[PDB]
Amino acid sequence: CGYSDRVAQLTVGNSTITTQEAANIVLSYGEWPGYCPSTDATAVDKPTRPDVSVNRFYTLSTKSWKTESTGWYWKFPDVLNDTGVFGQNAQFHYLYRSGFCMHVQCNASKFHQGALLVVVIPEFVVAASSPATKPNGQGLYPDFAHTNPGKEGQVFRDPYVLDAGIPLSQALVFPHQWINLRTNNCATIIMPYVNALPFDSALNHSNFGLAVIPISPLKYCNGATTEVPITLTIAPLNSEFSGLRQAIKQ
Amino acid sequence: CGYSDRVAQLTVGNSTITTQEAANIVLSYGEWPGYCPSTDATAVDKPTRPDVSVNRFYTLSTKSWKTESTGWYWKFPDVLNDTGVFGQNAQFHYLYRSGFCMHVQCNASKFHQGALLVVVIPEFVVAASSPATKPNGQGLYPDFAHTNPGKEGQVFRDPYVLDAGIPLSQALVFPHQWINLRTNNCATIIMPYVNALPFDSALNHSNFGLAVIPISPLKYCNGATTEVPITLTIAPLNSEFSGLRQAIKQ
Amino acid sequence: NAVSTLADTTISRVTAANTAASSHSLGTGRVPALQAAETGASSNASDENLIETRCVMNRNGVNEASVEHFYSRAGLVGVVEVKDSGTSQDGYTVWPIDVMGFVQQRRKLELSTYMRFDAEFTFVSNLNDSTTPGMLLQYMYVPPGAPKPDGRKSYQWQTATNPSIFAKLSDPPPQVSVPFMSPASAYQWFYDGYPTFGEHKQATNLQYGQCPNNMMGHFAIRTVSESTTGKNVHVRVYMRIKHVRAWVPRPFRSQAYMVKNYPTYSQTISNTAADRASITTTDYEGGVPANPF
Amino acid sequence: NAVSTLADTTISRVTAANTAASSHSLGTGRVPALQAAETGASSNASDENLIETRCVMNRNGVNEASVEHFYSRAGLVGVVEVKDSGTSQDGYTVWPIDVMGFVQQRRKLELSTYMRFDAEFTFVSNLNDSTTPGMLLQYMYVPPGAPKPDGRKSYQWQTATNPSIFAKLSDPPPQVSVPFMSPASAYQWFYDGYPTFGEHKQATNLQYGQCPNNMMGHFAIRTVSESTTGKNVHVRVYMRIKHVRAWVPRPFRSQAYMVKNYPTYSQTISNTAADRASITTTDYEGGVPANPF
Amino acid sequence: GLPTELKPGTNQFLTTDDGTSPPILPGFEPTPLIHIPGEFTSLLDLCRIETILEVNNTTGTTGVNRLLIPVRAQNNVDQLCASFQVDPGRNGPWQSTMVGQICRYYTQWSGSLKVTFMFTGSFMATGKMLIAYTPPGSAQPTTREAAMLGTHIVWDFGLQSSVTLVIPWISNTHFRAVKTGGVYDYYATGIVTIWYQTNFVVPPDTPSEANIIALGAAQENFTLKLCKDTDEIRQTAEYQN
Amino acid sequence: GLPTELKPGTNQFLTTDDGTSPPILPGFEPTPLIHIPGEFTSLLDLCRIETILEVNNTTGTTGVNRLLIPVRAQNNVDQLCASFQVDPGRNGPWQSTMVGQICRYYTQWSGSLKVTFMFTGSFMATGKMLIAYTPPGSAQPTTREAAMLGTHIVWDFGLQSSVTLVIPWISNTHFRAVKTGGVYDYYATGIVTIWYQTNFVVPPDTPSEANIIALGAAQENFTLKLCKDTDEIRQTAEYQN
Amino acid sequence: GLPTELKPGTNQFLTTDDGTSPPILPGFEPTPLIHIPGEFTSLLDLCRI
Amino acid sequence: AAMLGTHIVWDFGLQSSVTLVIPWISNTHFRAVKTGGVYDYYATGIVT
Amino acid sequence: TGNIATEGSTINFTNINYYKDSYAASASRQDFTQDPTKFTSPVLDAIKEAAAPLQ
Amino acid sequence: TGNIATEGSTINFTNINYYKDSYAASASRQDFTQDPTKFTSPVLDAIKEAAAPLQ
Ligand SMILES: CCCCCCCCCCCCCCCCCC(=O)O
Ligand SMILES: CCCCCCCCCCCCCCCCCC(=O)O
Ligand SMILES: CCCCCCCCCCCCCC(=O)O
Ligand SMILES: CCCCCCCCCCCCCC(=O)O
Repeated sequence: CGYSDRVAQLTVGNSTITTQEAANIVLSYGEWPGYCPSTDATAVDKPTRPDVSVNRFYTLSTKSWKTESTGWYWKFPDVLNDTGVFGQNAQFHYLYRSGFCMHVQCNASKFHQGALLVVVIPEFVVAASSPATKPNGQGLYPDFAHTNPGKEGQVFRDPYVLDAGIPLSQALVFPHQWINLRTNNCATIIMPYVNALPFDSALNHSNFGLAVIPISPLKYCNGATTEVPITLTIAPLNSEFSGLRQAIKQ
Repeated sequence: CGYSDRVAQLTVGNSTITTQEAANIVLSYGEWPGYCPSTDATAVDKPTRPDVSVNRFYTLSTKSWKTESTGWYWKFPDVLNDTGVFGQNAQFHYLYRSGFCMHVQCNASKFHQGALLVVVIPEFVVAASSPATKPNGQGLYPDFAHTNPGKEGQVFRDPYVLDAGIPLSQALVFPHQWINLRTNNCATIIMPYVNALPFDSALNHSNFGLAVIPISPLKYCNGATTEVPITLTIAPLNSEFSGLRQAIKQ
Repeated sequence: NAVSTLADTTISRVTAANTAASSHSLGTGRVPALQAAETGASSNASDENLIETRCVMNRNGVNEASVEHFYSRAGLVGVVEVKDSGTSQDGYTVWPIDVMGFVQQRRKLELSTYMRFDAEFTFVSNLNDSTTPGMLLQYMYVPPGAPKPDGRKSYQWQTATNPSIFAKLSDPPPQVSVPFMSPASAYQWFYDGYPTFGEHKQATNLQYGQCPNNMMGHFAIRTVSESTTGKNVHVRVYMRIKHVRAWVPRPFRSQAYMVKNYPTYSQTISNTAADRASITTTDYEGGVPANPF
Repeated sequence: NAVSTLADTTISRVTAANTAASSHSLGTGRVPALQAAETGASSNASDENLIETRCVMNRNGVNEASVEHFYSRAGLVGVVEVKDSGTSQDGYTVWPIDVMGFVQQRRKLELSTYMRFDAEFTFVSNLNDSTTPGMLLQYMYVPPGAPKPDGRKSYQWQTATNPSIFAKLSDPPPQVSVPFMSPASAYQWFYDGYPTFGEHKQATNLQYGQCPNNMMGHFAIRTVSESTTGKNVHVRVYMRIKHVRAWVPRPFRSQAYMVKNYPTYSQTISNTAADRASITTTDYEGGVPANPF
Repeated sequence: GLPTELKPGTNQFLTTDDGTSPPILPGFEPTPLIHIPGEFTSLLDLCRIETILEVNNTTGTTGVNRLLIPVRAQNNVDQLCASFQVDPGRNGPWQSTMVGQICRYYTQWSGSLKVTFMFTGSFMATGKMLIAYTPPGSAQPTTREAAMLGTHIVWDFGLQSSVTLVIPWISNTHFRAVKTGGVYDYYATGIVTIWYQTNFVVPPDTPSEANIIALGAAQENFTLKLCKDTDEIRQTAEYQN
Repeated sequence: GLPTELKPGTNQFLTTDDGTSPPILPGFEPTPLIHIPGEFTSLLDLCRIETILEVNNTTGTTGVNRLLIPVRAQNNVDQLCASFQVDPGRNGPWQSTMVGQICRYYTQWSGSLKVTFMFTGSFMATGKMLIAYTPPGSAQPTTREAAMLGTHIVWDFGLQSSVTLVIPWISNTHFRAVKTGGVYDYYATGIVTIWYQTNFVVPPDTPSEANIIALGAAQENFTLKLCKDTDEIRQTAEYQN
Repeated sequence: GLPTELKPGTNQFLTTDDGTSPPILPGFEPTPLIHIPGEFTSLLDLCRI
Repeated sequence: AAMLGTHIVWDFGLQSSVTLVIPWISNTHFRAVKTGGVYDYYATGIVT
Repeated sequence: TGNIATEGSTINFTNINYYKDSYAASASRQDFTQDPTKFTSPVLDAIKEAAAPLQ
Repeated sequence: TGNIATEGSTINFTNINYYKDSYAASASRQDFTQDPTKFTSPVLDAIKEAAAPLQ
């Protein structure tokens, strides 16, 4: 063809996401999610692959976008670590690995405007800003709420530095996609398992951060619908759990 | 077959040991005792091989196992250096070499319990424990009775450190076998000649220490036979003596 | 043979992409300029399609923008002070091996998330007056869980197994090759998680972000002496990464760092770009326009 | 030729044993789990038979758990003090060559009963203030029965046949290769017997356990001077075993050593394992159980 | 072989010397390397990523607002919308781009740069913008008629929200120095000004002010030279965290 | 050849440098090597030997008693018989094993471990024991129902007095650090608990209390890395015997 | 190879010594050489003017 | 709660329609048309 | 074809490892790789230059 | 197949003896041997894994 079709259908497990304004799908680092090969595998326990049970689209969080909204982030797999069969497999097992299919849905009329950058940041170490007054302010280490927001996600306090002391302008280095209410209304990022280790604990370690930041603020004329939601839908892909024991929640 | 038979018969010289609970025979370092080859031989005197006269089972020491017994050890060939034709060949000659077939016999009823570790320790240098009070206590060097117990053997004072400052737990590194009164009633260790020199003085140097240590103490209910003996039977194999002179006893 | 092998060892010149000659394109349907940043892909448009270009056979070399070349340069990673005077007469110091201590090296390495490299460590050692007398020093690498020395003369300096380096301050700086030492398959400057299970409900969440896959033990450094020398020794440790593979590029840090092992920034946000008077103001005088058209 | 020989000199990677994929085994007759420790043999049971394993093509290297690698590391075996001040103005010392003096090296070597190795000896020499002036020193190896020097300037330092090493403290440490020197076919850290015939009825049985097959002479060390220098010199001797064969493994020593040439332990028996409150007590917090099932 | 003579450079430690050093751990085999996605081997790969230019780097503007070029319906034709110089080294809008930050690790650079402009008005908003690039000789064009004489693209807003102004490599030298200002204005690359070709037209009940997001990168012919330490980060002294 | 220049690392003495030194005795031929039984060339051979675990490493217990797990007829089902962590480095029952002592000479370890349990009750004594291994996430199971969800073996006492619990290598990393505690609890291997599957049943006139002897070793896939000096022995100072 | 002995002339700096020195910039590729008229390679060419 | 069952996210655009295929997830090969009472054994499900 | 900035090749006795461990070797900088697409064009539907990207 | 932790082999001028005595040579660590049986299974009757050891 040589052009990305506007209309697109994403079907994983017993869930289907249809979008009529898909601006193409990003495949992070041009690599598809796959099961750990024999050569990379270190751990001798046979790994359970629940397939359709865990590999399906989960619609976890919807957020209201406002003119002064600063942005939201989630941590994968932390966001899903307590939802559905995935959550149970993740609590019951030690080692964990999967890629995911992100899909951020934000529609507005042809008379609204604004741009959301949706970016997947591998190893998103949330920083804590210390007030200039004291060199070691108590808020030098971010509390558990900020590092692991869970399903509800967390509001950025300083989205300019992506709450990590790195410029948002250069965040486009990570797998990203824009939602221009002018052109599109969804952002899809397929991400393979990215980690130095072949399997990691779902609970202790977060492979990726999912950040939705409004660059161009949402603006509209009096009379349009003020409530414009942003919905995060995530589908784990090629999930593999190992090291079965007593279910542990975080 | 792929399994060790329970019932076993050991015939060396004019002596035969029959056992109906043999837990297999240990061949130390997977090497059989053999005569010194021409290449390893340093000493030009033709070596006497008395064969059946010296190579036969000698039943030297029987010990009464009690609930608080701490263990016994012997030194080979010191244990046999005064018994039978072997003893005479060992006194009359300077150089000496042979492997041996250990066989520790300990039967008890199906209503007694306990475990003896029987282990052959090459170069078993008996230590002397010095009391904390004085740094150089007179008992810093073990007297001749402890280093060379002879036929009667010597009681361990600290079997936990095998009276040598090395943990008994790791003694299983040496050729060993257990006597579980549950399973078996004999322990056989065939040991080849292990020394840096091809021939050594039987009297001055002890190639191996024979240690029987009760790990699990002997326990039984009122009414069972309290007297449970442990008998050491040793058969030198491929004995070779050289350098004939006046008989010297130790 | 292996002779032909030595001949082809000089770094060869890889050139940059050439430009092809292009003419005008007055047609509908073909629109190289129009892109869609929303898709997440960078513009695919070339110079030849936007303007009329000439043929340029570009001979500029690209061999130096490599992760090998970028990082294969020794930088200061630690300053160990072996105090042996005044209140501090220990005459030994145990320095935790970390490369996140100094901005210039930290910021370079944090371009990547994961890196697998061998390093070369050089010890430039001297006194307060920059003098290097005939003074013997022991540099002992103490891997994680090896006992750390508690005194100038302790048993830990026997080094039956710990690798140590004896050198005089007088000698040229000691240097050694160190392998890729890490349980994980690569190092990891950013670890988004906790090393232990728990609920992490501490008024000070220190444990967050600290992967021991990176912590590679200590270097213990002493003056091999019997008593206080009454002289402090500065040991500048220089690390030159080599055999370098890097994964997942990240934004270069903008904010000034505050602590060693934690990305943390002052609540005063320094802008990435130095500001100017107005959005239509440029600092360039240029020349005198011929028709003021 | 000998070129191909140099190509294959880099230590090659030997991998560890791979795991094969396994499924469930619901049959009688086949019992991999059941063993008999009484036989004296270690369990033959593999992971694949006890649990369902996946295929793992293990690429972990085993080349470093070798008796070559374990022991080919220089460790402190002696400290010779060449006293030339105060009461001790000899300006020479004769040090009996023994490697059983310092725990870290002793304990490693006593893993074996017999060992045959060449060694490399390094002499790190310096003053009390860790300073290395231009001070000339003579290290003379005195084989067993060679006359030992009785004075700073005696005839024994002519070294017509004794190997000696002249070096300044100023120079990098002297090093030499030493062969396997022993009447016996291997060295022997444990000798269970007496070196002489007799009845051994002494209130102090010193002779027990002392094989002269190990005693390899002395090193005599002097400052090549005419008179008292008024300075003491410390000579740390470092031995790196090489070309190493070892026989009959032994338990690693648990108890602290007391004297040099005799296994002897305090009547206070330090337990091999650090004790804990109860047999059902483990020090691990773990995480918050999801169903407290 | 045995007769040797030491030349100058002995006992020195050049930090950028590529040499061998004795290994500290005989027979050490490192952890097996597993496959990790997103390996990069070159920093010119990193330069060809579009990242946001901080064109609104003004006294007042703060945070994410600095990344937006404001646009609106004009009462007067041919007013200047924004303007920025296109030398990555220079303190200015290029500092916020990965290309601008990698350039400051090198002394000299060459090849075409690439600015992508994404418009983020409502679907109903239409307009045309003349994005002109002026080669080094001239000042920032005072009128649109001055600018149109340089390399320019007229950009029409429609379904495709983005356009790309390739800044061609027009240099006397094969490589420009990253350092600029003073005698180093010899390597000034030029200015890029955005003019209104027509007005920003909206229907009733539509916002009449929107934003353009500029994304800077480098083309395939882009090259760097002479690795040097960056200006962009500072700790207090040699002894700090 | 003759023109040389000395690089950093000259005049240094790295203890673990594998080099040549001049020989002190020209033409010396060592004693001929005779054949000695029990040559070992690898320390992984030494790790695959079963040696006794000091599971009863408690305040009170002394000497050989520390090597015995006591068992007895229980009035109550599903009580915890014993429990130990399975990381060889950790101060605890593994210190008494050859594998545990060789691990402390290395920084990192990998591969399956192996615990063999030999029962030493009377022939007439019968019983079943659930020996469960819990992977790193969880605490020591408080009930048998918690433990059964991990890798376990039910062991029946009979003519074969021993059983083997292979502890499978379930690690995120290819190698665990031997050092544990603090942030190094990241490499915690897990806990092994022994529960009564049924009771320890004896007839009249038989002892109702016996012992289990645990023997720890390593499997064929076991590997070590990064030789370091051990913690396990200490003299007072650098100048001692 | 390993056994070496330094001869006179060591640690000296002869200005007209033609030798190698370690390069300060790994992997540096200089600007391409363009054709410039009036290259001279010899000073005897300059003497014949 | 609902997202954990067979679902379709439907975006309004030029195509005004979408199709939720209700898959046949039954224990039995055939459900009875009659429902309510013990016949709630053959309840097909809810669509929200 | 080197960085000599003049005609000449000479003889190249360089990149020699003098130790049994291969990680002791000089920086491995013989090979240069430039694959930018995994970061610049990670989309599934490859877009031709000419064609308008969304249709 | 070395410990370099990246693609590369280079040239290996190592393991050279410069003295007439061969015991002057560098540590002989080219060869690795793993024969554990002489210590782990020294029994005469080899026992198969499957079979119950004593019968
Ligand atoms: C005696 C001196 C020998 C040299 C030994 C050097 C050992 C260095 C270990 C490897 C260094 C790279 C890892 C650095 C990671 C630390 C970063 C951090 O987590 O803060
Ligand atoms: C001038 C210096 C030359 C070096 C000569 C070194 C000679 C060393 C002899 C070989 C050392 C190994 C044997 C050690 C045995 C001693 C142990 C003991 O019995 O206490
Ligand atoms: C000490 C001998 C080293 C030999 C190294 C190879 C030299 C080959 C001669 C040609 C120069 C290399 C470049 C070329 O092939 O033109
Ligand atoms: C001074 C000349 C030394 C020559 C050493 C041999 C080098 C052979 C070239 C190939 C590199 C070795 C490893 C391999 O065979 O791939």
